[PDB]
Amino acid sequence: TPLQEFWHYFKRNKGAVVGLVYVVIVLFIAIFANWIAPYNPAEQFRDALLAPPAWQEGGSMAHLLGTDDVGRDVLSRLMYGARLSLLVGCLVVVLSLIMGVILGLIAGYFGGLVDNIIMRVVDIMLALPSLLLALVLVAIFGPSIGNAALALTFVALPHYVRLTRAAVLVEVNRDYVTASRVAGAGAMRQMFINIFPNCLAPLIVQASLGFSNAILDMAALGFLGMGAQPPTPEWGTMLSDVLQFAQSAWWVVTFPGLAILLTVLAFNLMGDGLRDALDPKL
Amino acid sequence: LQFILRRLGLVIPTFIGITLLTFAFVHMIPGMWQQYLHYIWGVMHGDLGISMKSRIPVWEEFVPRFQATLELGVCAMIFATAVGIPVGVLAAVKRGSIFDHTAVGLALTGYSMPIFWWGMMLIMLVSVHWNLTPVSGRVSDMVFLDDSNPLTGFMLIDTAIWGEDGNFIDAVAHMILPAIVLGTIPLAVIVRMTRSSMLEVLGEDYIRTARAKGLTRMRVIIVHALRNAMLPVVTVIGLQVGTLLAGAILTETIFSWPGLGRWLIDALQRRDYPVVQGGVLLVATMIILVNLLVDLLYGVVNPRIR
Amino acid sequence: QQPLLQAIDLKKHYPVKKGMFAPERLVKALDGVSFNLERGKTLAVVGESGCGKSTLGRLLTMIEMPTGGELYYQGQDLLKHDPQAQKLRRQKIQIVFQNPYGSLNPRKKVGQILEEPLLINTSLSKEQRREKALSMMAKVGLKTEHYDRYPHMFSGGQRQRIAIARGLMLDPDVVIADQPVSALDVSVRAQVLNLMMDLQQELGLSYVFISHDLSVVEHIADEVMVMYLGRCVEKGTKDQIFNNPRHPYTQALLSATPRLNPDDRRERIKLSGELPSPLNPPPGCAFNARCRRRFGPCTQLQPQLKDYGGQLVACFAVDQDENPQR
Amino acid sequence: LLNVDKLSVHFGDESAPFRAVDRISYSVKQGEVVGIVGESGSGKSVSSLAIMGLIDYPGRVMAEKLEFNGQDLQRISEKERRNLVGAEVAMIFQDPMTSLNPCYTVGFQIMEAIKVHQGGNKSTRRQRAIDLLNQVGIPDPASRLDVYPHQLSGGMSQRVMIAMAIACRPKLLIADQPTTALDVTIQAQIIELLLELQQKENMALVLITHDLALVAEAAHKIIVMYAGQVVETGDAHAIFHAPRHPYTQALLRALPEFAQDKERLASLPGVVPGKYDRPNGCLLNPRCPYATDRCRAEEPALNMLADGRQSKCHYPLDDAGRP
Ligand SMILES: Nc1ncnc2c1ncn2[C@@H]1O[C@H](COP(=O)(O)OP(=O)(O)OP(O)(O)=S)[C@@H](O)[C@H]1O
Ligand code: SF4
Ligand code: SF4
Repeated sequence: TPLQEFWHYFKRNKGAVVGLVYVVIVLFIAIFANWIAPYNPAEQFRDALLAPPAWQEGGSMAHLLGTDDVGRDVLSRLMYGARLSLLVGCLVVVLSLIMGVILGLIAGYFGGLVDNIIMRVVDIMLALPSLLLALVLVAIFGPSIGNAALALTFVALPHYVRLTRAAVLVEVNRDYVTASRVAGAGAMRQMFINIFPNCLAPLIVQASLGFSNAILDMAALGFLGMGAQPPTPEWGTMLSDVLQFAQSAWWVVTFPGLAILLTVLAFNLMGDGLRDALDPKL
Repeated sequence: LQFILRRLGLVIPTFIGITLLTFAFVHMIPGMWQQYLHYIWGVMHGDLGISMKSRIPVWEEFVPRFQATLELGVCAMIFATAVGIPVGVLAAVKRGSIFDHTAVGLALTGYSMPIFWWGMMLIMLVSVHWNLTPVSGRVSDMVFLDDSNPLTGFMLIDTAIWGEDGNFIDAVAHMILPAIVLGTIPLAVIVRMTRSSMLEVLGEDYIRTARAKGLTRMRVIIVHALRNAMLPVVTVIGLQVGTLLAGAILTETIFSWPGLGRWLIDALQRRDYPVVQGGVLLVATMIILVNLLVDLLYGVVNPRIR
Repeated sequence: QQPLLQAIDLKKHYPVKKGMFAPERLVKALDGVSFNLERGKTLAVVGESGCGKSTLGRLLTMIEMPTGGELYYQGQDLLKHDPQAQKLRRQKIQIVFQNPYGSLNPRKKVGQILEEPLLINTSLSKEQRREKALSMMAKVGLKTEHYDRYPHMFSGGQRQRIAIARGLMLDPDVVIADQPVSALDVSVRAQVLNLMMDLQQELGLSYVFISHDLSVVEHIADEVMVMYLGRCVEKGTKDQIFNNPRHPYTQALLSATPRLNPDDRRERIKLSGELPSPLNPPPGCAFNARCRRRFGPCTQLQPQLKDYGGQLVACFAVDQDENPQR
Repeated sequence: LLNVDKLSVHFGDESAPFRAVDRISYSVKQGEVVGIVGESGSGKSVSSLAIMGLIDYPGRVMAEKLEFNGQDLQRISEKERRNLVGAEVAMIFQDPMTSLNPCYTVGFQIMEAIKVHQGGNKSTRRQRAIDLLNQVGIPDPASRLDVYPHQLSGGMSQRVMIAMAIACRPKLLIADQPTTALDVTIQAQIIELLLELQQKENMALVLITHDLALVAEAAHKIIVMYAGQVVETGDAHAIFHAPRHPYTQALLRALPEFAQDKERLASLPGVVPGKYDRPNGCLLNPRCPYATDRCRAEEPALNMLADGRQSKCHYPLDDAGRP
């Protein structure tokens, strides 16, 4: 059965299973943050301002990963940040995948004027870097977590349109799509019942790169001030205006970036696992 | 002929679209047919607007930024191409070795890197703890040049041809961290694509013919495999050159670099829309010309197209 | 009485660009093919690559519209823009493709693949569709346990069996077979050929059997049509075309076909050059570049099919052999 | 010339290997044409790539003897193998379109083949390449040096492969299904070219193909492969008038040439044994119509027969076709 064959090959990539274990742990930390986090992410311990991690001489077990420049606990902020990072990445990937697959099937199946109109709009909105276009839209529409997520949803559509349109043109020339047309299948059946199940293998791997890019680009928007706003526990926002702490408080600079890097690396490890399992490569 | 004409026929509809959407931005967000003609006529005469804080014309602000971004982008792409290509070839040739697992492992770590944070880490290690390399700026505030000379505006050229003794190694020391930081995602993508390309090509029937002629393993790799495995590589390179500005907004901000990304993000934070509107047009323009150049390069190397 | 299927003057020209947008050349992939096919008979279409045999297959199963000519089933026209003609087009004429690996959807179960034709074209319930599909599997030599499996779980012969089984679901009476046994092994080939002859004798099917292998055609065919550069060059019953080939290309194609039995090994005649590209077709007769019998009219005119003792050949040298005044 | 003994080629783990070639033995004399006939999964192509050293990292090769021209291909150095491969043994492959490097012109690929073994200046090499393209029948050899592989037909691509293989005048040419992809007239042209080179240069030729009729016209000796094993050997006329192995008999009865107009063709039941499906005793036990309890216990020897032929059977067939 093909789902057990996929899982059998996914288990062969040891790095991909390490990625999946981390993603389940960070999802559990994201769901249960209210109960796991030792303090509220906006509460200020002004008696313990710039206190180092529990393993350094000025620190205590009261604050495992230390405090920031207003006395907030860094551990709790990192895991409420894990919650925001996964919710934005999930919303971006689902909406960009739905709208991009439909426009790519409509382009790749019907061809002609529809393919030309769709692909010229896609080539126009790829004339700028993804982050620069997201920054311009969030600066026209004001910086907020919602605005940043809608900008990231919009600038990601080109990749799903271009990939789906590329996969559909490789299937539409094949004898099984032709045999289905000789049997009388209409456009709706041809796209969604016959061609789409064959395009789904490329798309399952592209969603993992989408999660990685949504996390990197949301953290980039937050770092540049054009994203989640200053009181919020978002990981890029925690790195906005911290560079003066590189000498005095290394933990403020270090741990939000390990939380980003670790999470993006886990989705990228898992993605190359999906690639090894879905392609006839091994 | 025909390949160039077929690609120019897709660049022109894209450039018309970029110009129409920039006219819509300039009309809708202040700092039909007759107004569009008046706008593109002004842009063709260099009337891109006036920057609200400085009151300098947007083109007269731009040129120094473009040079200081191109100098950095060149060095970052030199690092990425020089180091990445040899490592991807060795990784594919030594498949399953400690070198392959390390090359794949480090490339995946670089491809997942938050650029802005990793430059703070290298400031913290290299510039604060070890104290080897300067934290900020394009050249030391010690360095000044007589403006009488025909200075190019590229510091690595200018400080070599017209600089005092010891100024050039300062202009290089300031370049090292920005070039390594900006070059890391490109390097990772070039290692990944060079490896996958080479493993694809090393499995082809013409490599079995090359072995069956009695060719040396080095000649099968460099002459037969790598010429074919370079075609895909060319493409990605093209892709990455377009994406370097994204990495430059993040890199230039932490290193306080004079540059086109720092100028754009400061304009977006100010709501200095005259700089954003002229800047996205010039950036867009550069990207599509770069893309066109690359694809002409690909259609010259590739015999199937030539 | 009208024949089961009749083609009159079929053509298919594809327009093409000579590295420039203006010059608008035609690729004459097929021009001037005509035949009558009777019920319970096999017409074999034979020739090398570039001869038009596969575009003829695509026209007859209505995958592509023709540029000209007529196509009648039992005396009524199949080329109309008419929703009443769909009930002939999809039910009565069906196709078996060349490639067993590309002609089955790899993400569908065999039951799904066989029931899709019935779901689109018929009123049958989910139970009745399964009963008809399992009966067709049993007719074609697949097991009842195979109904749940995906195409990748089957050998090339079992895949060509699913493809034959899908083709027969709507109860056809013409089946177009585009090189159906080319990829298969000797044994599997044998297997597959026995099945197609059993199905013809049982159900009454007529085959348009498009083939490069003349050994298989000498077994399965009743009538043979020989193709060169989009035109029919020789047409006749199997015994005429294999025991008395009159056209120079048929003689060359049979002389190039390898034969195991030493006594059947014909005089070797070896042709020069490549088969010419249809973007730049030769003037006059298409074979004049390769032919051993080149003669005055051959570079000036296209020949036409004429009856010379009960078989048709398009050749001026045969016309002079039968009419010495030519 | 070539002397293969107990040759085996394996894939996968040594506790349960896929035996793609399994203790085969054959010999080729200089000036002989040897056909290797088999179905899918027979190991025929693999046996020849093991002479060339083209079996790769997940595979293994072992033999009791593997001499070419008096040199043991199991124990010579990498340099000494490169001094045989292309110079004394050469090979042409199944697909004309994928087998030439698409980034280099035909003249570069032939002049490179000449350079690796014979050397010489540019002029000399170019002259010898024009000589070879004229020898394999290219219609204008001077302009065809400058074409890229995508500009060639399948027939011209295979003629370029023959010119590139024969460039150093080898003692043995291996042809792994050289004409499977080509039209019938182009197949006849290429095999009459190979047989003209074979006779004119006094060269050994190994034809590996599934087409019995094509080998019956071309070959002196035929070797029949099944499930990685040789099952019959003999002269190309005798082997198909009176077959000595049930497998070869079955193989002939499945050809549409071997029957009246529209009578049903015979065919063996079952499928060729893969890694997991492999029977004890004779590998034809599940399929052989003459199977007996001896065949289920014993692996049969490659029995030497009275007329000089061999068949891997406990009961070699008489002239009427019975055990
Ligand atoms: N879409 C097309 N546009 C232009 N020429 C075409 C097109 N499709 C097919 N041809 C040409 O049609 C000619 C006639 O032969 P085909 O109909 O393609 O069948 P065939 O080549 O004889 O059989 P094949 O090789 O097994 S598909 C070929 O030379 C093709 O190059
Ligand atoms: S018409 Fe002329 S060229 Fe054509 S086959 Fe006859 S003799 Fe040959
Ligand atoms: S040894 Fe027995 S099973 Fe094998 S081929 Fe001979 S008779 Fe058949």
